[PDB]
Amino acid sequence: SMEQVAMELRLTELTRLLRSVLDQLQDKDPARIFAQPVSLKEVPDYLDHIKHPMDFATMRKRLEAQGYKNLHEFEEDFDLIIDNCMKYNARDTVFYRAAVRLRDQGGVVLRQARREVDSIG
Repeated sequence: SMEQVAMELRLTELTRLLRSVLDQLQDKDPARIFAQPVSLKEVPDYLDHIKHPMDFATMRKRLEAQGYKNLHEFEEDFDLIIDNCMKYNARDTVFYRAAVRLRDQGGVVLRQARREVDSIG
């Protein structure tokens, strides 16, 4: 149907806007702390602690399969990156501190992304 095509074009355009958002958020992690999944070879107990692991590479895989239907779903995954780190790592660690700084800086990007998603529809 033409309606299905129109919906697919909206998804494609959302995916374009989320790729730009994802790039901007990942620039706020210059140490690349959140770039890849936590390795279960290197942290073998991780899944006893963290039930839903997340990282920027995993988000990018979902994104490129057009797997985020709305900004809420994308934000859920971003929040998992931050929140998982703040639980696993103590306050006095470079990891925890990196997550706080990513959260704070990312808030700005996400605030305007929300306005753009609503505005363009």
